[PDB]
Amino acid sequence: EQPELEARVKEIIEVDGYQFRDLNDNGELDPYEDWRLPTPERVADLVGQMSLVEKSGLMLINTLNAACDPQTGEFGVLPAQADNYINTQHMHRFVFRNVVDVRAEGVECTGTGTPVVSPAEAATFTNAVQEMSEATRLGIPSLFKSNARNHIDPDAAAGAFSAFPKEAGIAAAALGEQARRTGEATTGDMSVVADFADVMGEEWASIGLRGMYGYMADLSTEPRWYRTHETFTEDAYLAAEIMETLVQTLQGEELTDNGLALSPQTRVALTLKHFPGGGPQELGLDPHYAFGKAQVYPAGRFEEHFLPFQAAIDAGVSSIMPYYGVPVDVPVVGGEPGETYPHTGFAFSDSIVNGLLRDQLGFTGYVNSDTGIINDRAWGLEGNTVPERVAAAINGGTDTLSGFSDVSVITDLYEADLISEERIDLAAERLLEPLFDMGLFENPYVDPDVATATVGADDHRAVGLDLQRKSLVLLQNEETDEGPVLPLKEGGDVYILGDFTEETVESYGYEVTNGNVAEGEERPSAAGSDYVLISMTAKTNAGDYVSDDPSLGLNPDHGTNPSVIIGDDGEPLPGLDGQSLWGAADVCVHKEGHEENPSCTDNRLRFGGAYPWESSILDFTGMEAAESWEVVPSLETIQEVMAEVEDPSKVILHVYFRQPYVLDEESGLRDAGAILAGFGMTDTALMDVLTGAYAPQGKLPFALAGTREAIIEQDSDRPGYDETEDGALYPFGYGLTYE
Ligand SMILES: [Zn+2]
Ligand SMILES: [Zn+2]
Ligand SMILES: [Zn+2]
Ligand SMILES: [Zn+2]
Ligand SMILES: [Zn+2]
Ligand SMILES: [Zn+2]
Ligand SMILES: [Zn+2]
Ligand SMILES: [Zn+2]
Ligand SMILES: [Zn+2]
Ligand SMILES: [Zn+2]
Ligand SMILES: [Zn+2]
Ligand SMILES: [Zn+2]
Ligand SMILES: [Zn+2]
Repeated sequence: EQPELEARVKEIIEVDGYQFRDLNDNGELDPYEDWRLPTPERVADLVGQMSLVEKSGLMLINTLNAACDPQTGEFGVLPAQADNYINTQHMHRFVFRNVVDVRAEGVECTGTGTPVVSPAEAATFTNAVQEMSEATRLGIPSLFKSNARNHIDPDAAAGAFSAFPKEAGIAAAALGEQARRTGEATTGDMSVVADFADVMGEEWASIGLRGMYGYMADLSTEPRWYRTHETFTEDAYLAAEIMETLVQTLQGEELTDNGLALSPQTRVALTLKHFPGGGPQELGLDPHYAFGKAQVYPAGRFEEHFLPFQAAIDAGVSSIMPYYGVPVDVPVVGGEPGETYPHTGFAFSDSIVNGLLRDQLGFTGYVNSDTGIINDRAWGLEGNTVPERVAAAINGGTDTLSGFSDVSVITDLYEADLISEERIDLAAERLLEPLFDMGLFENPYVDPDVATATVGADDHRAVGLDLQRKSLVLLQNEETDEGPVLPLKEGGDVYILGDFTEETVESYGYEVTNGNVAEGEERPSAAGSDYVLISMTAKTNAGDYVSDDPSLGLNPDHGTNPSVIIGDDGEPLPGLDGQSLWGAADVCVHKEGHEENPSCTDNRLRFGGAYPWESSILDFTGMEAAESWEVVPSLETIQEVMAEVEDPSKVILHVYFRQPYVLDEESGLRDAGAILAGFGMTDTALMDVLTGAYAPQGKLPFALAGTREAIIEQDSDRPGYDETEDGALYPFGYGLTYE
């Protein structure tokens, strides 16, 4: 039963014949160093031994990236920041953001930016941090978190994390496999999600990356929200099933007496994101920005949106991250009638994070804040000081704060008696508990050579390729006089436009003319082609946005922000009276804080999204004409190319529905011979299905509209379009198949 032990600074101590690590270096087996004691008794013994700064340092989590020594020429070295974070801020949680991949020959360690690190180099970096954490007085280990890594970027061998379709494609593939085996498409064949999660957990754990910022349980019920690209589905029951499988596969199925799925077999502890559900954004605008503070619920579906989180809580998820949106007129769950959650950001609401999440939904783990939101994105708290903002989060129930690297911030709060020592301790118990249950006090190191053998292994990449082929959804397969168009015929001339690699397409045995020409040069005609292959999407370009510019945010010609958030002080929040200019909600204009010349929080729309006055343009014709949207390749070119072939049924459209884009009848895109929704796949996965080596089997995990009107006109918290006039062009569950 002796758990494997690894110490590279502290000494191994024996007692009762068994072995242990002396992380305190007292020479005695302190109870917290005893792996046989129950974990609540271990933490009780360790928190009793820590100073307030040490316990306050657990409430911080910040970026700690691998570094490169420009003279040593070695990658995977501790950066400067590590010593400060570990020994002075007493931090034990970090975000790992380096890309893991094999650098090309000629890559020199330019001391600038986050270097690309190989799997073995990441593992050595993570081990180094763990060793510094072992050198700490109480040698508490560290935990790294990361955003998702196993997904194809649809706008871009061993060594990198294995590549799967985007989250929505995982849902599409799961639905399609249930449909193939039972003819139905509702809650999905979670065997595909467990197969995905099994690759990720293996590769993540092998580099010492035992935590995640994710996955996202948010529902794609509002199509104008730019974050729909990171959601699995619009259907809460499918998402809840996905969240349950993710937790059971990435964390164990072994739940402790405290209800948390945490064992030494936990490969990745999850921090579910955007509780209680950031999907229903008003006008699709996102809370990262002052104009988009509001989350509205016209169909009364607030309970449906936290349903996925419930199933993950019930499965034993380790951590929860609250969003920064303001619930507007949401009936408090388990409360007297007429009561509405305070018009304050969830990240600051004691009633959501302690009441809804902990008391009503039963959550026993710890709560982890989001980044870049506590100091300058405290909605409902624009009048407050920055320390008051921080105390509202912590007393509201948030235990660790993301993007904070100065422990003096917490102790200044405790000194100013804004936060209690009892709180700093309750936080410490919740934050220390997973480090014990996951076995990190016994062995927090990983073997770097095994990382080379694991990250991107041949079988792992085969599973991702499998899911890519199964994630494609055939939306339209016109039947010619000759027969179906998509099972492509062997041989023929083929015109390509968009992100097709010409040689991989030639390699299937086709003569290919390449429509993708530089801007200046001339583009060959598509006349004569037997098939036209177009891979198309749309992106934002909002980087010019300035809130205080009279041309932009203060431009009356751009209309007014129709969103109204009435504060509990009874006066509207600045700029959110329903009658202000789009840039009026930003602090640099309202200036309702304790800083004289506050900087704008929305300028450049750094995080994504369109110009707010354009966030309802999701049809391709409109996007082509909009200022902050771009169709790629331009819809003008697509339409020329579709004219040059005298039959539009020779056009195959591969569309990446980053949001639920509208194939309007004006665009002509619905006259193509075939239309497919892709969520990220290699060119050979795509050509495999189009050529009939594999048949398409995936189903849409969110409905698609056919009218600009249905987009404006659907309920932000409701899935589908059935409540709209024009309705859904394609519903959830829709999937054609080669017959
Ligand atoms: Zn000891
Ligand atoms: Zn100190
Ligand atoms: Zn294993
Ligand atoms: Zn279930
Ligand atoms: Zn976030
Ligand atoms: Zn005091
Ligand atoms: Zn080894
Ligand atoms: Zn081993
Ligand atoms: Zn493997
Ligand atoms: Zn040829
Ligand atoms: Zn032209
Ligand atoms: Zn035709
Ligand atoms: Zn909706």
